[PDB]
Amino acid sequence: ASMDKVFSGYYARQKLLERSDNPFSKGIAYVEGKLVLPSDARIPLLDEGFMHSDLTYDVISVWDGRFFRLDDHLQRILESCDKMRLKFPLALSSVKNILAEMVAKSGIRDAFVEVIVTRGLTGVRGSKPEDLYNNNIYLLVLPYIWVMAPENQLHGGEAIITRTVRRTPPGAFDPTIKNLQWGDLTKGLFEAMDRGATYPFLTDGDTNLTEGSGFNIVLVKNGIIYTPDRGVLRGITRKSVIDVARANSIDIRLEVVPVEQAYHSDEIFMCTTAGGIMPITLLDGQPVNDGQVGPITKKIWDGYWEMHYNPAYSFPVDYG
Amino acid sequence: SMDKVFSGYYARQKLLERSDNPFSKGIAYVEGKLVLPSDARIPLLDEGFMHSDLTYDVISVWDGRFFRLDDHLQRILESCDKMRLKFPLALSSVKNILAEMVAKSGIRDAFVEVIVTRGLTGVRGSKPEDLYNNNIYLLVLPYIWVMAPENQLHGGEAIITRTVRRTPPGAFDPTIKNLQWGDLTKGLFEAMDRGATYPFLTDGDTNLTEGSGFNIVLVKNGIIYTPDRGVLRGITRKSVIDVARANSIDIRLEVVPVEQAYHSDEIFMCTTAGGIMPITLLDGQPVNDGQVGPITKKIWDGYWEMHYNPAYSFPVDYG
Ligand SMILES: *Cc1c(COP(=O)(O)O)cnc(C)c1O
Ligand SMILES: [Cl-]
Ligand SMILES: [Cl-]
Ligand SMILES: [Cl-]
Ligand SMILES: [K+]
Ligand SMILES: [K+]
Ligand SMILES: [K+]
Ligand SMILES: [K+]
Ligand code: NA
Ligand code: NA
Repeated sequence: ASMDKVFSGYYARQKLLERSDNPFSKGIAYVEGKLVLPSDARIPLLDEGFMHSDLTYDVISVWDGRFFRLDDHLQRILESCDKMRLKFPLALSSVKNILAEMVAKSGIRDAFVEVIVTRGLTGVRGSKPEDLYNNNIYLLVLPYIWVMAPENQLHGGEAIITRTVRRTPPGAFDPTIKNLQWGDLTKGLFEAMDRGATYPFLTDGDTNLTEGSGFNIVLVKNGIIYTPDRGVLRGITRKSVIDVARANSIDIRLEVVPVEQAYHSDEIFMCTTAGGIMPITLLDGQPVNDGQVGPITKKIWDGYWEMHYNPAYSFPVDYG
Repeated sequence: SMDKVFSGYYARQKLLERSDNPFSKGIAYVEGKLVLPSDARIPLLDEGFMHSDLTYDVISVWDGRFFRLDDHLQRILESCDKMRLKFPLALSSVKNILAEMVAKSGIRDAFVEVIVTRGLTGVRGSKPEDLYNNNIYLLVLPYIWVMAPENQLHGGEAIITRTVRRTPPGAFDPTIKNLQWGDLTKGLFEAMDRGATYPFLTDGDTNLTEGSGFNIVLVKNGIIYTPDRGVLRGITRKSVIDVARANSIDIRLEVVPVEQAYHSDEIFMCTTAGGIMPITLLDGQPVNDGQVGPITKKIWDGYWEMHYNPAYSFPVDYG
């Protein structure tokens, strides 16, 4: 649907949420079998998710009371756990039920839902593999988080190609495993600050684009969509962009994307669960094309938000 | 001598193991309170967890003496500056608290960890001025060994990793000591899979870097070699350089090709959590004659001697 329809609905739902006297309207967490306010939630100091960031995670959205692509996200964090040699510690059916219960209890209709699986209390260094499967899980539901605020999506945002940092390469850490080892991405955020921009686009140092601080990067040139095929998370928002492109008969190329190409793009946008489809209209301080949000970006934008109401991709939470 | 130094540790350990003090198992300092490390808790929303947005350092106490504490605290300050963190206590205060914790525990041989995190406000969408309410956690445990003492007589088994390479400096500055161990942890598993213990990571560009919590040192034709870049500037490594200089042994901090590991006369690792740790098997083959070598032994001896030298150590008052 259109930006104005999507956002006006969000604003109405928010304003209602903000008037709520339910303390869980600010979020809810599940830690050691108990529901607690996120500010009160605590984890063991000795959890290896803290002591060596030895964890994977995933993030799902709820929009207008509808979970979006929950099955796809759960499959992804099962794959991440397998790649990490972590045993996912709950039945999938159990996690699905608990997450829906959390969202319902909060009353939050537009939510950010985070699932974290850590190595647990026994570190890898000095352990037998069979002693490394008592793994911990933490669940968190918050009001929907925007990597680009609604008001900013109308006009687009300001990016830089980073020059003080490059993406951690796959031979150091497999970027298809969604992880919280953000040392490169965090530095990119600071570089953007220092350079008067907001969004860092990290290279691989070998002249190609990868991803940013919590989003994939998409270029549009001569009617074709391009996005990096390696060095990045296989985003489910990106997956959804591919679906919308198919529905619209727009060619999309998953391939190596040289940095040079960003400087001649007709359109650029970022994509992620925490915000959706986020246009970029300034790059390294200069306009991207004419400086306007472009027509293919808008088609993708509208189709992406329509998927949030499509029963093939979403289901409603029962708030009771 | 591996006899004198270890035998003392074993006696001190045996005494500690019979202690009735609850803190003989360790002690932590969290939000101004002393608690057992198993009971210690951190906020879920701390960015040290939520984005591993932190630095840390580790200091030892050996035989009741802090080793090179001031060097470690200087390093932590440098790591905080590089990370844009504001170290949240006076150095005098942290020194006093750490000594108080060690004394309260009764532990004579200790692993002491200091962690500084970004705190509760994440970097994205934040003004820099709002990112300086940074958190600190302190932890004292019984001394941890990356190579157990009895194993140091024999040496350990290393591999040059082939499924992982070290995070490059352009992705994260390895001179900032950090807990983003994704490469190092995978190296530990690779070593497991290959029937070894210690992973030596490359840079992918044919040179050695460091391993999973230690620096790498080669010895060839009487000269010591260790990587200059891509690694933490270890304080154990610093101490190796001091001992080499005291013994008139040539030590070169330079790029060290992987190839050279396959021809070394001796190899050892170095770290606070274990000291000087010989490697006598590499990729399943003996290093030289498969014996702990003479230069390694001289470095080991000198390293432990420094723990009693007032220039490098001071005694904790256990009251
Ligand atoms: C989560 C994330 C993305 C986007 O993933 P989605 O599956 O679209 O939410 C992109 N890059 C990085 C580094 C991420 O952590
Ligand atoms: Cl998930
Ligand atoms: Cl620190
Ligand atoms: Cl320190
Ligand atoms: K997982
Ligand atoms: K698994
Ligand atoms: K620090
Ligand atoms: K600082
Ligand atoms: Na991520
Ligand atoms: Na480290």
